[PDB]
Amino acid sequence: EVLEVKTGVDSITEVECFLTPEMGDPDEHLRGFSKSISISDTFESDSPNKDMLPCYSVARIPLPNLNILMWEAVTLKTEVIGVTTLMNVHSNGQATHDNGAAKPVQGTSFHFFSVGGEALELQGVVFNYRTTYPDGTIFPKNATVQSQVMNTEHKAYLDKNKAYPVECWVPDPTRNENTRYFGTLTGGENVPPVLHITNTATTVLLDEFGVGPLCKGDNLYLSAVDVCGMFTNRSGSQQWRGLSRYFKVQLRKRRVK
Amino acid sequence: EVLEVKTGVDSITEVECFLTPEMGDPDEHLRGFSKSISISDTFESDSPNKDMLPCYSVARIPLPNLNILMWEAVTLKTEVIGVTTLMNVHSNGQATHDNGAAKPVQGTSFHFFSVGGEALELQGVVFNYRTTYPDGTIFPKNATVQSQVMNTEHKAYLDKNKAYPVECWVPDPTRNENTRYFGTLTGGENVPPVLHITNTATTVLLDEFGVGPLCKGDNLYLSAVDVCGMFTNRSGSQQWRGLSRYFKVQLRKRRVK
Amino acid sequence: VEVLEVKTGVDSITEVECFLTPEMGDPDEHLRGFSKSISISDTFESDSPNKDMLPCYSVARIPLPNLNILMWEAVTLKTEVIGVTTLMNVHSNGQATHDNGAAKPVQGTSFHFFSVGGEALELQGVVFNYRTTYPDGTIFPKNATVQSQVMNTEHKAYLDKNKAYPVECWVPDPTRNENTRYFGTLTGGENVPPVLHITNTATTVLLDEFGVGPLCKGDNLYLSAVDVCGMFTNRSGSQQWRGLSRYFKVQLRKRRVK
Amino acid sequence: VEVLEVKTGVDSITEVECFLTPEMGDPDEHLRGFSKSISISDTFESDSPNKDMLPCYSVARIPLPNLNNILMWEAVTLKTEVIGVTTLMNVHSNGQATHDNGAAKPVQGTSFHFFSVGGEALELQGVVFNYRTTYPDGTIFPKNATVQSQVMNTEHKAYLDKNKAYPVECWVPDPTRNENTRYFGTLTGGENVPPVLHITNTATTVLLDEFGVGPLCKGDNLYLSAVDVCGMFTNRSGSQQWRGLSRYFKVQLRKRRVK
Amino acid sequence: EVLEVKTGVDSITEVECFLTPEMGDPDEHLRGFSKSISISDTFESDSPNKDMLPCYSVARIPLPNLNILMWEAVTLKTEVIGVTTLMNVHSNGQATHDNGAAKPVQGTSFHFFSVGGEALELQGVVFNYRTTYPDGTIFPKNATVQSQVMNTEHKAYLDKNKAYPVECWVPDPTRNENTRYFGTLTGGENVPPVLHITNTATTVLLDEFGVGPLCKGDNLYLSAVDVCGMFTNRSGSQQWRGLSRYFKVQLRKRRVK
Ligand SMILES: [K+]
Ligand SMILES: [K+]
Ligand SMILES: [K+]
Ligand SMILES: [K+]
Ligand SMILES: [K+]
Repeated sequence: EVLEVKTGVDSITEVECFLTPEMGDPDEHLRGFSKSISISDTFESDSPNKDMLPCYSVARIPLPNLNILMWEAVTLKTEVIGVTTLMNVHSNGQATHDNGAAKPVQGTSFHFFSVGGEALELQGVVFNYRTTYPDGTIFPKNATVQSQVMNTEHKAYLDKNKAYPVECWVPDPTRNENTRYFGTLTGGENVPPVLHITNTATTVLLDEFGVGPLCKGDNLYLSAVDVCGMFTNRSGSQQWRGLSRYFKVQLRKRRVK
Repeated sequence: EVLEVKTGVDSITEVECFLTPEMGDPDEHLRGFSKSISISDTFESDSPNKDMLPCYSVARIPLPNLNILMWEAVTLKTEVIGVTTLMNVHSNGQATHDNGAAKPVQGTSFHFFSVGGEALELQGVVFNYRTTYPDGTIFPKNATVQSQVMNTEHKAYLDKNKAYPVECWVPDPTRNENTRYFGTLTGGENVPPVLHITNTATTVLLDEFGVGPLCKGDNLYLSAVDVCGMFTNRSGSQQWRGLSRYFKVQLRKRRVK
Repeated sequence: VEVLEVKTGVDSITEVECFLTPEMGDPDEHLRGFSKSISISDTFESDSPNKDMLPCYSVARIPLPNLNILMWEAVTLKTEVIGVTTLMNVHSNGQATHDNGAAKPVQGTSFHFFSVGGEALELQGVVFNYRTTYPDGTIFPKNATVQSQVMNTEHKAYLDKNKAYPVECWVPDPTRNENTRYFGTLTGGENVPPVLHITNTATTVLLDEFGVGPLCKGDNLYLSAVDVCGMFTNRSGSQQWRGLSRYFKVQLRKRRVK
Repeated sequence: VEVLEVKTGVDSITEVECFLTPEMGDPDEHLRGFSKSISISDTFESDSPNKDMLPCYSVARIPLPNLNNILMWEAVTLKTEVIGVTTLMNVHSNGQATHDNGAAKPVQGTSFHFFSVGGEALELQGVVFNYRTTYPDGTIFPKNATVQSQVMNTEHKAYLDKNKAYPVECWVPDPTRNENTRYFGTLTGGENVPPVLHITNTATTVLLDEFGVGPLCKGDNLYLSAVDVCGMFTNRSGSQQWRGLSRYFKVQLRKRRVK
Repeated sequence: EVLEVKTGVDSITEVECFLTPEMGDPDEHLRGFSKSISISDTFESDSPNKDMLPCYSVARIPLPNLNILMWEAVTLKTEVIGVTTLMNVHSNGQATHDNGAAKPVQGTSFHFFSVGGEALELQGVVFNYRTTYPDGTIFPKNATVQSQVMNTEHKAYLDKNKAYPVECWVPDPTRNENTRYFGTLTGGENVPPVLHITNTATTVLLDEFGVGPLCKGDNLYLSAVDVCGMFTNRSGSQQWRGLSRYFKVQLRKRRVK
């Protein structure tokens, strides 16, 4: 039972932070990148290296202690940080043609963010059920061929940063009543990134009943993926490249029964 | 004669489910994929195997037993499940260029969904009237050259899963008064998938008179196609890849005369 | 004519539902919905396309319930391209995209066009190349000059015959068509992907800025269409236009006029 | 100019309907609507395009019913359309096959679709890709160009006051002027970009500013301007020519009293 | 405390100007272009010359002295100047194919503008932390591998024209309360420019409380980047090409406490 919003100067708070991308970080110089992408010969032999696998980002943000009142998330401003880095087409890249600049970051992207009053709820789905996910990651267990389309056994919480690979988990549309999530997968090997920035855009997080995510235990959960595409090295080897995401959330106190 | 909506706590219900894709499933490891695509050498000799043909998906969901009242479908939330699986560019694929990642799923897609109070009504249309559709599928019978543009003999109901090939049937626009349907064919051999996910988007199913689909015999019909594109293996052979679709439908009791 | 009040009551509304088949050229008994393979002339001077290679506009004249002054006024339209999923047949006599791949799908230049009017669609002729010889059996801009490549006001016609007016040399005349509503999109490029949407939830309102729809002269409704979806490439590389049928549902009401 | 009330009554409205032909260069007696085939200089300093290779702005000055209280015709709405979009379906004439046995490559690549309605000539600012480009006799071009002309040289001010004379590539609408004109344009670059051309008789553009006032026609003349470079046509040899189309305009005007 | 707006003839003013692009200007004939782009052999050896690096544009515009009253920026009209120069495909470019016209300007673009009552606040982010930025530029200092995703040390003000390289700075979303900024990075090596011009479009600069940027010390700050793409010359070498941006801003006097 959601009751009235509290008013007064004391009745609002805001959270501001950024989430770093978790692309794999294959050495001490390659934060924000994955390891070079290799191709297994068969579905059966697919055994991706941990450093080759982008993972979901998550932060649990403690809010001011309330107690029954709960913090309600009302608005979000969000932004991908560092979009102009993609203008570095002069570093270790592959010339597009003789004497040309380096091919820029392009290809498959996944841009995703969520705000909730509890951990994002995940459903596991795998491209290839015979993929062996590596030690150090949290992945769909006991996968069967049905896991390639929908296996309801694969339920998890996004409760650990740099652990849940992007490719084998999505938000669970059968749950997540207390989260708002948004994402876009743009495929193709050459697809161009299109990255917009502005400080004038706000997303309202209220549902159809005028209620936003309610923060259980006075914690706010923010999640993100910003795989921007792949960087191609001079040899032609490709690595995922990601960027950080800014969040600013405005919250208000709501009485509940 | 549609009369008033019933109110009270007892007067609403919801259906939540998913429909798996039916892409052909050529072996025990390839759920969600078709058989590799082969090309006939003439129009006359076109004779696709069943496991090479994506089919429409359908589920008929029983609703709480009534009785006249009928359940009226009012809103829909829907989502393609497992969009991030398309980031697996590391297995059984063909490098985009020397030393690159595997070419991702791309090319022709068809994303389609419908919600109705009875089976989706279909009209048959064929690319090539001399195509021999295989045993175990339901296809336009007695096809003539006119069937390549419009032959009104080809009427059917989507009343069996894993049976009506996508390529030879479409929703019948002369019927379907009691269904709401939505589809997009995106062609081209290289077209990139663009897949959005969110739990914040609702489609209203009411017609211009404020009336949604009315569920005959207390059954709700959900139909879907989500052919995402084709997967290319190292040799260049291509197979369709599909994903499951989530549905959540809100219904209310309506009195009719 | 002064437009006066709309008539009401059960008897005052009617609806037309039909489909228009595409007229792509139909080069043999097996190839309804396709054109003949496209050949390229050596020079502008020698351009002489065969009739079976030229998509034409589709038109249907639909008789309405007899009136009488009352006229039927067309108010709304639902329309849809029929058979969009046929483009998923990439296993039939096509050219593989690469070694061992599926066939190249239908793609490239498309023209999707529809109109609803109370009289024939009015056409203006414009030619890519004024030296093109349009074939016997078509209706085309006559006495074409070099100015016909940009605008020659002599080239006026009515879309009054099916499978006769080639798409490439006629467009709706923007100086006329007061009693028609028309809509079209040319999407060019040899590789451009079709994007075809279907739904039974979309309605176009046909009323002008004064609240008046097309008024059906002689109790006839005119429907016109083109749905050239792109080109099909066969094994040899030869290309043919492929078209699809278009569904129309029009709601009409009786309107009194002076 | 104080803008006062609109006149009403049957006498107080008029309309202009016309078309503007494209001015692509017209290199011979058979090639109206096309430019000469494009050739490329070997250095910036030797860029010297021939007039027939250069698309120019189109303009028409349309006399209105004579009015002279001071009354002026006020342009209120516009309907506009590119004429002949389906000509781009001729892929069977003197073209270059896309692949063995294929149809001809259609018109594609860089396009500029532009139109304006004003109560006086469109005001232009000159900007050049390369300041050492020598524009040819019979065109009007930025004079005394310097290297700063490649980004902004305020000396280069002109009026679009002559048809088939102002090359498209070295002039744009001057955003520091044009108070009495409404203009709209889109440059879509790339050598392979597909034309996307929409036609309909159901679309109207309102020409009123934020104060409810449309272009006011000085001396009872209405100025219409356009460019509709649709892309390039590729001949069998590979040589490329710009192809343009005409533009239809219908403008509704009303009488407005001014002080 | 923002109080009432002043009214009357004297209470408004406007700024109209243009900002030239700062692409590098490698010689006396190449204003608006960068130096040809060269590619470093390794990430470690990336050492771009200043004339190869586009920089942010900025103008500080003095307003009529007020003193408490401040000028408040309310509306913006803006336009890229010279869009039709991209139609010069006859000036030492590289033919698209034998006998063809020159390839036009295409590939990565960044179009950005801002209006504020103080300098644009910047956050440094680098593609490659081992890039050595050149003398004469202002760049992220003490860069570490963390600078590739987010290093909060890299804070700056856009306070000097032709000095802050585009590729290593973005607007800081954690600041800029008194600025409105808007930008789009469109990547890919072949992406077509799409440039719209009109004198009929206005952007409102008021925030959700009805308050525009407030001009501290009676100065208005305008900033821009309009990298349109790369020009490829006959040799295959590629250079950035930029264009100027027009600004017209309307301001009103606002009382504050
Ligand atoms: K494995
Ligand atoms: K057969
Ligand atoms: K001829
Ligand atoms: K010169
Ligand atoms: K270095």
